[PDB]
Amino acid sequence: SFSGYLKLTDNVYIKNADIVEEAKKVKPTVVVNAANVYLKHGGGVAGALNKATNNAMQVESDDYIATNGPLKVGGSCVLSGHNLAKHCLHVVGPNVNKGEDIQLLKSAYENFNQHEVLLAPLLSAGIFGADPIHSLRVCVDTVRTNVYLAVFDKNLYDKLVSSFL
Ligand SMILES: O=C(O)Cn1cc(Br)cn1
Repeated sequence: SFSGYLKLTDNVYIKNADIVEEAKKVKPTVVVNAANVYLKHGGGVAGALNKATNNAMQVESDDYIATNGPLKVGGSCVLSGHNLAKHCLHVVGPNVNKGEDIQLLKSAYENFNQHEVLLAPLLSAGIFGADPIHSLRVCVDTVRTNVYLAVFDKNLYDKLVSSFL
């Protein structure tokens, strides 16, 4: 069970935490990965979660891509959570650094509604280049299931809490 989270709404919770460390502690049913369409877990949250699985997430993801092809921006797939969670929900938020449509962020968060409870990062934040304040707004206005957000950066966490409407 999740501890130390600030409650933002009926169903959205937030904590300044490293999502890999949080996943190892909680062992949630679902950990969300900040995936790209190719499931190439190189950096940000994806690189960190993959390294914590000793690259097993990448090996499983390469088999998934070989069979199914790439995901869509805004889409997701459920794969194993390995040593971190029961499942990993790989969600592709739009990457502003690839010129992707920020309007797809709501579609990306809709994937969370297929899971009653999730440990997640803010979609499209960090190396995906979107405004994290707007990502949190889309999260609370889209996700209806119980989402526990892990914000890696303390300054960003404090700014997200202090500016939350
Ligand atoms: O804090 C987050 O979860 C997203 N992020 C912002 C920076 Br700076 C580094 N990562």
